[PDB]
Amino acid sequence: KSLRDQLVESIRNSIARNVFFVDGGKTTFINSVVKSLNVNIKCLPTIDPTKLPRHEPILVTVTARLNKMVSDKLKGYRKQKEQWQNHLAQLQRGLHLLTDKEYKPEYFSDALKLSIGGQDLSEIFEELVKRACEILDCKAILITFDDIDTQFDAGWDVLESIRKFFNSRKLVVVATGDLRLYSQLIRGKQYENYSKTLLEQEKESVRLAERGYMVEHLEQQYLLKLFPVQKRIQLKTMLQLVGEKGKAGKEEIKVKTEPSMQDIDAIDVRQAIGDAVREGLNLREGSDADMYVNELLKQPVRLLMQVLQDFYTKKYHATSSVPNLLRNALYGSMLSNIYRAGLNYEQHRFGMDSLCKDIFTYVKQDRDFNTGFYLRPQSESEA
Amino acid sequence: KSLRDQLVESIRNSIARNVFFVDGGKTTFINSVVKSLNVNIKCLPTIDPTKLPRHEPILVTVTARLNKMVSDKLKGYRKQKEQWQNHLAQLQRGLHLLTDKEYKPEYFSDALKLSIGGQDLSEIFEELVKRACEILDCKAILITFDDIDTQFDAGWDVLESIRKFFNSRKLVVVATGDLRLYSQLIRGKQYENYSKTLLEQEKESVRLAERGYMVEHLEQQYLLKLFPVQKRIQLKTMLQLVGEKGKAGKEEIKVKTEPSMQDIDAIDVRQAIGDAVREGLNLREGSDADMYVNELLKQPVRLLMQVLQDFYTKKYHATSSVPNLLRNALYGSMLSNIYRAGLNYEQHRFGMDSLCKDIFTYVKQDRDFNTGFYLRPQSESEALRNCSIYLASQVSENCQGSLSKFLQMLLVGCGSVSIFNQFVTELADREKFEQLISEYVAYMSVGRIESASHWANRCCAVVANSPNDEKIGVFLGMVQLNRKSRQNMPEGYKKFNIDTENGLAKAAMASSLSTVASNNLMDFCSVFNLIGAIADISACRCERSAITNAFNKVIAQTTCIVPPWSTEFSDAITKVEQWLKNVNEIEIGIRPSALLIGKVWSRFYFNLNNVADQHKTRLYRNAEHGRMASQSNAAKIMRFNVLAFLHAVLVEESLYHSVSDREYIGEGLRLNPVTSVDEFEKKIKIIGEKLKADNKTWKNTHPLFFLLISCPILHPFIFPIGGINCSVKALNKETSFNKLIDEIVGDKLLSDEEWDYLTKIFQNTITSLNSSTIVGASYDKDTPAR
Amino acid sequence: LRNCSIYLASQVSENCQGSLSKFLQMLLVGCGSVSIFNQFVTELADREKFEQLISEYVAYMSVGRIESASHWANRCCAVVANSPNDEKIGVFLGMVQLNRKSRQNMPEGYKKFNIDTENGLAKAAMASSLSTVASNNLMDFCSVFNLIGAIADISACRCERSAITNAFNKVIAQTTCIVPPWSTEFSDAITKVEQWLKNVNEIEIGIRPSALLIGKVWSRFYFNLNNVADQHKTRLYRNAEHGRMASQSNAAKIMRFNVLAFLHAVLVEESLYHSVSDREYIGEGLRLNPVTSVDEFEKKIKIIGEKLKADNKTWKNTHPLFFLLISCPILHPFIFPIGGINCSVKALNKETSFNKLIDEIVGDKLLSDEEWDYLTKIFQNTITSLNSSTIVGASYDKDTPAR
Repeated sequence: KSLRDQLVESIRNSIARNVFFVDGGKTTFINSVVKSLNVNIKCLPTIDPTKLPRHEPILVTVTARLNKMVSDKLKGYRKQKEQWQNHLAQLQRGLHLLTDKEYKPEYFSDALKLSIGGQDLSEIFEELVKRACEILDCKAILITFDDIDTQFDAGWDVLESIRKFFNSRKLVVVATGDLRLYSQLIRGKQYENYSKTLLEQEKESVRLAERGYMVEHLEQQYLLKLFPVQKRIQLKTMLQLVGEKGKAGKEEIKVKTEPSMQDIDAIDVRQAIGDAVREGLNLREGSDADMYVNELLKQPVRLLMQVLQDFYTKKYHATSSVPNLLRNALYGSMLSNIYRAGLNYEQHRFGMDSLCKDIFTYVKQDRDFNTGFYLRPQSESEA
Repeated sequence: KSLRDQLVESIRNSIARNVFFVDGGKTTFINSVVKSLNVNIKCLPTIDPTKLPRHEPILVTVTARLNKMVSDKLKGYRKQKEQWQNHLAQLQRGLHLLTDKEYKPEYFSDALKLSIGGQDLSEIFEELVKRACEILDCKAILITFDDIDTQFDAGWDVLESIRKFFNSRKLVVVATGDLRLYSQLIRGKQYENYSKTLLEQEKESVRLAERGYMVEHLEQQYLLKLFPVQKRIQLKTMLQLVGEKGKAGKEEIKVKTEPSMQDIDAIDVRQAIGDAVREGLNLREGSDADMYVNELLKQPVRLLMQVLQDFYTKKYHATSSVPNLLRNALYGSMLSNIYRAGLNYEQHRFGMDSLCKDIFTYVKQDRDFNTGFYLRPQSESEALRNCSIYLASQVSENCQGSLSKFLQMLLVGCGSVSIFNQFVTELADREKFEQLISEYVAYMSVGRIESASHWANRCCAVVANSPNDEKIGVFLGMVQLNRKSRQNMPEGYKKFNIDTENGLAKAAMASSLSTVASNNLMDFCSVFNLIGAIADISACRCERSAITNAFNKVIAQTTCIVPPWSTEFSDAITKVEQWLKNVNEIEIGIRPSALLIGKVWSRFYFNLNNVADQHKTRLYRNAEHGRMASQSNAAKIMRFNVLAFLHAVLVEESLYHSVSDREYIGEGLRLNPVTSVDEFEKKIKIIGEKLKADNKTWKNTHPLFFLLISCPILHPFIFPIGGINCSVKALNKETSFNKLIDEIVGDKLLSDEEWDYLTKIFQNTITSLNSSTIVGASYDKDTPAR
Repeated sequence: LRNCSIYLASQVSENCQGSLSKFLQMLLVGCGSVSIFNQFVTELADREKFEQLISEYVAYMSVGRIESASHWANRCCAVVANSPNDEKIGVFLGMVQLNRKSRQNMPEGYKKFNIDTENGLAKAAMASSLSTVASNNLMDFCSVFNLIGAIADISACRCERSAITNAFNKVIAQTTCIVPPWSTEFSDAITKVEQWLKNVNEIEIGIRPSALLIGKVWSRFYFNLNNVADQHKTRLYRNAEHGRMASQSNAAKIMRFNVLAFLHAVLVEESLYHSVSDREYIGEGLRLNPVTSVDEFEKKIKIIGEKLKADNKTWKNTHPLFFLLISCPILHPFIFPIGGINCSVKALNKETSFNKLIDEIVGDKLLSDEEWDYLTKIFQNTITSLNSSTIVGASYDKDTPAR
């Protein structure tokens, strides 16, 4: 929340690249920022790439949303209009280029028809932004982009749209995601700019090496230019948002455990999770549980919310064992991890025999072999 | 600035290939030159292939731009226009040649319609530019081409246009980037000149050899013609524009840090970077900070500027820690560096746990294993050199104001590598090498550190798992005493019985104790184990009870396995807890730098090598009572081990702790007390006299050394039974040393009666280890006479 | 490669022009390191194995990323030590493994080497020559290679008197280095050294060292070291100390002759190749390496000096590199050691003329006449303990043959 506020101030005191990034839910924070923005800058409905069609330009997407916004602000209460239609028509005409798998020469006369020469869709875009600012009495336009977690390849489309078109002084953009993926994307198409035959021929370690160093150097230089460090938001985690062991608690949350919870019975967050772990673990209130739950809170907020909202939910239902309901939650929470582990998938083969081999396998992958049966959250692998 | 100036003169005095290249903001320089020309030549709008459609001819792009210029110069104020359109139409209809993926016969007649014969758009272009000059009233025109870093495959087409159209007299070309990439481009592009079948047929090494050799021959053959060297631009760097170490400074720049600086408060560039590095890293203004800042200036202007424009701005925001704010900037600045490094990306998983394994990992890609804990950018890897800086910043961030966290770092990050390279490198091939390091990490739980005593007790087994040459249980900083007290052996030498010790000394050596469970379950005694216990107990809290709990846990005999490749304490508790109440309040100013802790570990580890070499051949049947320097016992060995520890502490802290702006150790041959304490005592005397003269305390300066001598768990070891040199020349120095200890600590550690007893029930001192028999030591011969 | 070689030669010259310390650093690091890899390091080397070996080699000496000539000296001393066979005589290519543990019941007055028995400008030079390897048994070797690395380190730091003392400590102090993983009381010496600096920093401006001359110097001097080592593994007799006739040798003679071979190659190649001069004053003679004597080197000196005087040439104008090398205060002590000076009537007369020639070239008398007569029969600037310094491995069972 305060993260959203701070970032809002950062964006506002920016108009006096132009991309702010959100590290990581993230969607919730971004929407909160959007609403907070509603120093005159005009915002637009979010841009969720992963739920946008495969082949269209983020350029056309933004152009259409701008069309809607301007049409509304113009249909309310023209000379702005025809000129805007003019800009829009040139945009559409010199827009084939993006799709075009080949150059027909016929566009040679299109590029010759009468401040750098040509039909630069970027300059058309910049003049469109100028027109929008003038019409809307805004200092700039904010653009938004949702995470590409479900589809991380299209996001490079946003990257390219930025590099070609949002290098304008009237536009600021907000990207969000985990920069690991962005790194693959940069790399992901870095190596394709190589020739296949060359990679075919020089598969010697040395040559592989210099190619990798060049590619990753270039990637680092592109990522920095795209996302200045200051312009990206660090974002607090839930665990940093709650007391580490009681010596903290910056902006507590509080959660509701049973239906009534009239805002005064809301059973903590840390305390509720500690209760759940202790009781579903036959665990007692020692320091061991505290560490288990600290390494339980850092987990993705959606993961924790589902795991602790299916626990107390089924507990309320059962009230009209605690741990059995508890690992009922764990099946759905970490099942992907366990199934990746290759261990028991079927629920009806639980028994006592299967559990022995379950721990036996888990220790074979965490190595250990000395206290792995401790099952302590000690692995580097989050799986 | 002088760069592009000389550039402009060079272009102007060229009309009287015509390709010029700027090696590399590169675009900033090129565009600045662009405006510089605004010898009459017409400049052309900058051309970035990456800002251009994936399928376009630079020919068409240039043609359209030429169109705008000729037209508007002509819409200003006719015969030129229509003939120009004649040239334009000739271009256009001959243009398909560029695009067409096939040859259609219908164009043969088109080529059959009318100065060399044919439909060469090259010439078409040259008379085009001829007419353009005719109109524009310039002796020639410059074409510009932007860096292709974002998509370097585009520049290839510009290249063909180079060979194909820019082979004209009235043309000057300007290109930007890193010619290494262009080399990459052409090297591949030639490969498509080959028949694939050829390639999968003659794939024998010699054949590949001549094939490459020809390829590189052609590569250079091209690059010469495209980019004659006389026309290539050097592009001096910032380090080439800023004083290297003060004997330079050609036209210093000055950049802003806070909002105001009305053109006078601009704090240098070198000076500002030195500030950022030193105070964001606890680096002092020694000789390293400059080299680091130079290795910070060597990086591209954008990265350096952004990292030096973010740090100070967020300083301003926060002020309305320097080490943490500094690591913040480096985090993004080298994220891709780090990300490819596979290092901790989870900002929520930074801690001090991930830090130590981060140091270890870096010390595996950098190789080293000798001073990699120094973390200085010594590696060629331009990604590792800056990861080193970021990791140093993070270590300082973690250790800000934390005595026991500093202890934990020095132990885990530093000694883990020291023990590996000298003790775990005899096993490891490459894949087997990373495996071995993996199980090494697993045994130590490095990065996933449990406790300092845990790491020490693992290190004790590691140390035991190798040394030979008389098989003496007297290692770097440990003494392998006999537990099974059944060995026909002389005088009063015996096993170690902890029950014979009392108060704050029994627990002290029981904590320095190490009882590994290899199979023999040998009980080791190591300065490493005792240091781990001290680090464990030195930042628990101010509580009286949990202090007792940790007291027991550390003193409780804890048993560990070898790596798979081989009522009576309420007084000591009060004393230790008073030492903690001192430490937790005087440590808030500790600002150890990664280099500081690297030096401390290096010096103490090697002093341990010295004390391990020099003390093995000193074990005699009468070596007990340690009166001379030729008499050795487990007690004296461990006392000298702790002495090396504290001497390295004081020396490196006086030398390199960021809180200290000048040296009080003195300019001399810093040597170590190995069989005598003369070095340590003399250095202490000089440091104390310097502190008195400059009106400073051992708390203001040398607070870490102060607290380390102030540890109640260490005091019994300083003057143990059998380890105090009773020679008169030795006695006076040891007496002065005891006086210095009492003065610095502010308290008299040992009573006069205790001191005289030793120098001829004793709590606060070791009384059993002198007669404690060390396994392996023959104790056959006696000390030589004379 | 035909062009890479020329580029490298151009770079080396461009770097080393007018810079004596830079000449030394390059001459050593780029050339002698390669030779060492060849003769001693090639004994392990598959092609991937060889590349791993070369990578480990370069990582060890920080070749390309050298910290200091003294640092590479400490590393290369251990590198050299990690091999020698054939009676395991502690006198290597250009260095000698000193016995650091003086518990060895050996004859006459032979003992360990104590730096405490030595004082001032000789104590410090010998301590810097000391090579304290961190191998395992902690064998403190001594190399003329170690010393020359020290000279390279200290030759072009700056003119500051105090930084002279700092570097003096850093170099002469015990230097520790592990084996590669494949096996006050100096206030006068400091003044002399800084005066030598105040001369060198100003007479070194004309040196134009070529890569060819650099390589040839190493080629002659390394083989001279080879021969000075081969000829003297079987002359360490119980009476071999005192170095009176040509048939008695000791560690002091070893050090003197290693330094002498260094400077002999220096003079020969300077007269032969240095671009500063258009002619060779060495002469059309059978240029030989003085191994068990100084006769060849002294004949060369006399001829070169006489022709310099005939041609109106000074040893600063010609042989400036060699001039400054001979002028080095630290090289002075090894020139006329105790027990390393051949006292034969004919040997004595050539040694005396050699002393006089060196003195005239330098422009100052290194040794007092009492020092000279004592050597021929508290002596600062002179090594006095290495004569009785027992060499690890030398049996010292036999003595000089009679007749």
